[PDB]
Amino acid sequence: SHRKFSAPRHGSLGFLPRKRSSRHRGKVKSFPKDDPSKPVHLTAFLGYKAGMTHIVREVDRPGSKVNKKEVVEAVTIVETPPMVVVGIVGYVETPRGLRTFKTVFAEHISDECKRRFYKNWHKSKKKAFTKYCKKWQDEDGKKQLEKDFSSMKKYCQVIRVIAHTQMRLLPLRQKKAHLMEIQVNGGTVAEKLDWARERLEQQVPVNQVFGQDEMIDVIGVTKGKGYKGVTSRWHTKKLPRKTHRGLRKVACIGAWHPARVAFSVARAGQKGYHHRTEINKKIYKIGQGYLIKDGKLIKNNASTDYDLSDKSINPLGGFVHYGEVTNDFVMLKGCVVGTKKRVLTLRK
Amino acid sequence: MKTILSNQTVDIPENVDITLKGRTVIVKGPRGTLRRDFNHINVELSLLGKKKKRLRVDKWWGNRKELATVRTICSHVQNMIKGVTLGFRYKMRSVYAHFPINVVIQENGSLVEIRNFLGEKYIRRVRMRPGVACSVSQAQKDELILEGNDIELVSNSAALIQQATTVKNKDIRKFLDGIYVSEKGTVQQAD
Amino acid sequence: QVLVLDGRGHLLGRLAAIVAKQVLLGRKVVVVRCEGINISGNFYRNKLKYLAFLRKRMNTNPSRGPYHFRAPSRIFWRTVRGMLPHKTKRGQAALDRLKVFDGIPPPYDKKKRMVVPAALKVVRLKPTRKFAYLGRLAHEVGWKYQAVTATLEEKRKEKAKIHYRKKKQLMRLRKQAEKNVEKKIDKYTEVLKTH
Amino acid sequence: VFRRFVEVGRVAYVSFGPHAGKLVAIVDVIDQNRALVDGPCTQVRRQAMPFKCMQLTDFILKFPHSAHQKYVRQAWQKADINTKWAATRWAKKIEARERKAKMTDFDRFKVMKAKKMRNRIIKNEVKKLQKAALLKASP
Amino acid sequence: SGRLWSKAIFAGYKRGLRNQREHTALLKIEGVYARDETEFYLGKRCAYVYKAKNNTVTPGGKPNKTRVIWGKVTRAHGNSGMVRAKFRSNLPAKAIGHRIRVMLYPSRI
RNA sequence: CCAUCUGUGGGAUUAUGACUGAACGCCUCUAAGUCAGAAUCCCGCCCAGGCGGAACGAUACGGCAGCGCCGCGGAGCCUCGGUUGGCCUCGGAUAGCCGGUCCCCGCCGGGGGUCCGGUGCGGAGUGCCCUUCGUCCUGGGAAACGGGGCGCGGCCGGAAAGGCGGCCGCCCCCUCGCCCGUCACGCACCGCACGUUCGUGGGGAACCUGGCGCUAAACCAUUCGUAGACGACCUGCUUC
RNA sequence: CGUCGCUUUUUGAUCCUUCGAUGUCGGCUCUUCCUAUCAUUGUGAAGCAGAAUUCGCCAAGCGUUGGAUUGUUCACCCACU
RNA sequence: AGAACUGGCGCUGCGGGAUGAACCGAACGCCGGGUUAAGGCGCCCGAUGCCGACGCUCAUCAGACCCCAGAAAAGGUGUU
Repeated sequence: SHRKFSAPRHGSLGFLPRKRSSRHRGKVKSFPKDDPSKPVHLTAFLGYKAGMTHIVREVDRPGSKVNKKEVVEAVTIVETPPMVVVGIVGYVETPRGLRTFKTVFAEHISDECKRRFYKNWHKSKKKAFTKYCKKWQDEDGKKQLEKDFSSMKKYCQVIRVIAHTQMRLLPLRQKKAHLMEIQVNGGTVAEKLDWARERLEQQVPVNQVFGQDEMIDVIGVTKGKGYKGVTSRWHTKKLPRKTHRGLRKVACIGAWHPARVAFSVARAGQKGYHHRTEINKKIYKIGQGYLIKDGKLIKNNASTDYDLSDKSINPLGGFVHYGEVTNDFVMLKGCVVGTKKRVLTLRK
Repeated sequence: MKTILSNQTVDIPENVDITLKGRTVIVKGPRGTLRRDFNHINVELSLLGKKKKRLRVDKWWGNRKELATVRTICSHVQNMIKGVTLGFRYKMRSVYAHFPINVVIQENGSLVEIRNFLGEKYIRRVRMRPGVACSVSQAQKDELILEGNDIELVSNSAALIQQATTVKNKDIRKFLDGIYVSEKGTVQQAD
Repeated sequence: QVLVLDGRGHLLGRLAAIVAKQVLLGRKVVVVRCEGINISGNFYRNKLKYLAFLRKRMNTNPSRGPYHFRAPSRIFWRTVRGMLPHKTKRGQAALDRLKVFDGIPPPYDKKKRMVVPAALKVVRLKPTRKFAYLGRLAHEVGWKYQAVTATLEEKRKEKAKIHYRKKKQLMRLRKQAEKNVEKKIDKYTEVLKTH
Repeated sequence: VFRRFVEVGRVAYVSFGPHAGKLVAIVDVIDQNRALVDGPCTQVRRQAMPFKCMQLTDFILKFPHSAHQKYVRQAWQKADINTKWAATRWAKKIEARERKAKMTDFDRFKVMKAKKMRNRIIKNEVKKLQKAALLKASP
Repeated sequence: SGRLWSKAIFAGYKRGLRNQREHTALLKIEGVYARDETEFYLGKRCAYVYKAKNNTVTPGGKPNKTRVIWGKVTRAHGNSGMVRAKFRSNLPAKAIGHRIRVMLYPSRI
């Protein structure tokens, strides 16, 4: 009793279900709450991290000892082909939180979209929305589709936009779109909505939502490490060498008189594949890649104002376990949640 | 004891007239208006008579601790009637040691930015309650004048300056710095 | 069939006692606008004894154990659950009738609400003593949907004031209609017999 | 505010107790919550009824302070209260309230037939004021 | 045409605090709320009407899924004016909170 | 931590400090009233999402099936509870509601006179259908909408749970839908229980039955490995 | 000089429970909790000029280590903070 | 730990004391009616759903029924 030497906690109780996330895409818990004084824009965005390289920058921090000198810094580059806005969803709040009022999809939807709405593309007859596209085309539902905008505009309060990645531009095996639902923090809710009515099934790059040196947040799903016990999952101390029944355990998992094991205590279970939300990553360089066909292919990436070589950001022989970066990208200071070839969602 | 009744009498001069929507008191005078609602205190207010405007607040049975609050009614009404014919000029005088405190007003007579208090890099924005007025007194060193109708809001304004310029972690018997109030007076002097 | 209790202006236990008996007799009550429920005593006392309830927590996992609700909908509800024999099935089924609602919902806004004079703030407190709201302490503890109910309190009160506009308009004429002729042969049987 | 008080000579109604329904006249107060009443021409004799029992009217009288029974009796009927209590719109309310309980069951039938006749006339005539409020503004 | 009885919810059994007596009921009938005006309701014949799956008909003709349990009012109970009762069977104890039918029978008027 | 990367602000207040100000003619931070106020307290940020709820998609043929929505009556099985519904001011309680001129919000609703009512009668101890046996024969008062509906179709109103409410324009048809009376009949079942509704209630199974439509999928085996102790998840599969 | 208590972190007093057994000192490992606060924040009082200390209040959110001897709880000592 | 008088549990239920050997009532065949005991009468829970009567008391740790399950010295312009 009375430990005789105070020790801090092992692990955090704020992440207590050390448990597989219910999801594969990084769900955004809370978009930044809209102030309509700003011009109309998005917040969140989908992107696939590829690998890491590093960088040399002229640091500029007057007051520090680092200043005016070359620093190497770890970056991570994230391949972001442009999204396609397909749907609009309006929410109305209740006294029980936001309730999804109603949805509007696109006029015609692409091919990798419908592959998300099925668990097996081969066996299926690819029949999604084939009785939905008639009410954009025939007039009979078409005057009650604009009813669904007129009653959208009056009642709903925060509108969100169903958009997804383009998998045709990505070197993986997957070919399922990652469909999302991202919030416009625009002005008045008519003009917050009159911006997204313009642009169903039209592409949106990253350099409109994000810019150079805009500090964003990363939401994504962590490493798959497996099923690992106490001193590995929670980093509790190994026992001394003499110990019968095991070196690698925690020993005392409770008192007597609470005759019941607490939740606070560390014990064996599943390590990794958790959902996490990284905060305050800095964008360094918005990249554009592999332009038009007249100049038959100009590559020209990895080009500062001082290295100045017709290069490409993928390394000499492709990234390890990724593929080959062909698209627009985002590069970010430091290490970022998730394995290679794994979707992670960005956020202002 | 539960005494039968108690009553004060409040006279109103002729250039100010008081109307009520119930317990709420609306006072309008020469230099504006101000109003106070007494929606919590449970005592009737009685205007009586034309040409003269005698006010007579009277409280019936009551316990003694509710008997004590009826004088508080007439002592708050006679700081609106005076506050709408005269208003309250508060003269706070700055005292300083080796460092001279310097002070400005930015927003129209409502915001006060105090600097070089005792030797800080830190400035102090003392935003006032809406309805009072700033004034730096001239023909006098470092005197700050606060005006307005409502004696709560003027003294609430005059407290947030005296309480912001406080020396901490030191002797406060000595190290006498600050912006202390010195005199609460009238705007229309002697009327 | 159903009775509807307007909830404002009442005390907590002095109303919830009466509901707990009327729901044990096979009736169906719906308490509406349970935000303006009062509670006797000053506010900071009624906030201490609800933070004292929040420190009650079982020390092996709180996910089982005392479920501290926060909305004043489910605060009045957990009080009434205290006054019914919920561990037996006769007290389980006396919760299949009480449907507390906060704000005034659209199934229950267009009914003539009934109030309880046996539980009001006017009657039961001595007027010189201090009283809290169930609404604003639930604002202090976790119920973060306060203003988006007071946004909807006025948006119902806006459309209700326009009904009273035209209910008295459909009542102002029938006083003018009874100023017309040939009814007084049938006023004769009612003025004699309590019109 | 507080338009009618208690006073030596205030006619008061008595809603309940062992003297329910009849009037009194306050002769003197004794200790705040109780008071001394008597009534000469309303058959309630001189005793102490409490204030939460009773019920105040508008009628003051002119008494000496706690005089004998005879000096209530003259100033009562010099004021002639039961006439001034008759044609008021509050004693008609209590007398209507007691007519309806003792209403015999055939008299419930006569009311029921002759109530709906004036409902099937007022409802069929206030509907025309709805017709005449909109033919006006039809241009 | 017309209803000829009084609505009367079934409140409990005549209980102590631990044990209850099955052999007398007690009824809160709708309308009376004092002991002064329960003198009308004394000795009135009351009945609990419910359903079954089987068919039988006491009166009339054709049988049906309805059967009844009789009873009568015994005496008053408490100043709130509910009424203890005494049926010729004991109650099913489902009936708590349900009402029964209390007739206009056995008049002394 | 032996390499690198990041770690988050709002509110009510405690202690203390004041204001205004009585009690007690002053005074007083308090008796009522207010203000500042922090590693504490709650929330956000952050993690999981329930015997909780939405929105939206797709809804099974072949060779004969089979299945929705709407119109159906016939019979059978089971679960039971009810016996008319009130279609809504805000709030105040040392105060309140009615009707009403003057000068204000795109021809209504807002502020003040004044007039009523008030132990609430423009009164849920109240109100309206109503306790409607039905019908005929016949006369007086009330009446110019007819009112159910398979209606026919249109219209906007009401999102916090819209599942709910009115109008217009035609129509098989009603000119007997109510009060006061004239005249006479229907099971008048021989004193007697579960009658009178809701309601052609809620359930699932099958046959004769009109009009409209509907031609999917999941899971597994197979593959991948962003994942895995096995399940779970992640993906792939076209005759290009 | 007195006098009123609290507390069960010290021993003692008692034998109520356990003798068909409740595994009994100390350390190592890990979690929680109390507040009679050493430090950190807010503050008030000094024989508070500043610095440095001392007394009380709100306060358990977060900290309260590295070793020599001892088998030790304790004790002692160097070093840091 | 040890006594004296008498009662009580042990051997004994039931009502009440939330719960209990021993308190307060009260002692037992099986039952139907009526009434009270100790106790209680916001709702769990039968009964004040009385127009109960008179005064006191506000706590940022209120107080709330013998044994009985938490308290003193001392102090207060908190209030009579």
